[PDB]
Amino acid sequence: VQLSETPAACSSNPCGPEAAGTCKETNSGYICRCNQGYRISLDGTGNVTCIVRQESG
Repeated sequence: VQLSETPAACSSNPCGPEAAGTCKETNSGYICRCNQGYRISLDGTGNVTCIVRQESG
């Protein structure tokens, strides 16, 4: 959620763009909900990010 200056957690674009996946601040910090055609991936450092599944599935 975009607070004002830094959205916090979503401030680094965890799931990338909105079209890729939406981020929600949770107990653990944040989670990523990828849209139809995208998937969850840990990008090397274990960060929860959203990547393309292929195109639209």
